Amino acid sequence: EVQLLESGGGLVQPGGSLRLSCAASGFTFRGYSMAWVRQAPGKGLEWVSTISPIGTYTYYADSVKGRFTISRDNSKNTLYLQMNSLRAEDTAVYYCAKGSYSRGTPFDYWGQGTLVTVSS
Amino acid sequence: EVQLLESGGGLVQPGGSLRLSCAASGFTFRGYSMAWVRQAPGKGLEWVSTISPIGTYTYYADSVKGRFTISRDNSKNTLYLQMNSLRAEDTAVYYCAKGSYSRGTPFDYWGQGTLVTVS
Repeated sequence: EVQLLESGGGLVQPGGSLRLSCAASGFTFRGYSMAWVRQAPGKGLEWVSTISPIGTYTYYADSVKGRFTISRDNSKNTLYLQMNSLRAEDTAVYYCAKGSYSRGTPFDYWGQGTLVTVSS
Repeated sequence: EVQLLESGGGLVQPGGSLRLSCAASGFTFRGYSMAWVRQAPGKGLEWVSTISPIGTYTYYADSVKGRFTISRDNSKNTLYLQMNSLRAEDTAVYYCAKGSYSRGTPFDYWGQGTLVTVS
């Protein structure tokens, strides 16, 4: 019943822009921190950004500061990642992540992934 | 250098049992928590269970607590998931995932997945 539905990936040249979206079902956004993580080809998962439940606080990996913006719309149950000044090294599958209050993990649900290709 | 390979998936009758395993390479296995996550048809990834480095602590999603048991054998770099009383809701690709101590990533690698269908 819990679902995180991603969209927005695509193919761009360096300097391009994309907006990822993550629509949620089966829980209400307001209660939870949300995050974006990404897996670059042949690498391990890397954290991108986290946003607090009401959006008061946002956090960014050093590699995306000033270029990416996380935001959320709690009445829409949707999480966003605005990606500007895209770099080849941003090429990755991007996942949204639902914050959790369980002691077994700080995030207990992830989207299905959307591919971001920055090339040429 | 991290690599994870799940085994044991298959077709299971409703109410049946199945044991999955996960073999790991490229890291000191006993140094990390490990987890199972699963992807049902049409959905994203759902956290299933976590086990601590030596197995002292285990944690479960509410919908599998009790009928699932996570365990590990650190000398063989292997993680296990015993699944009992399986139901249609459990149909999914099951992945094992390596824990991480890095900011914002509780897990940093996960495996190829093994498919379990309950019907």
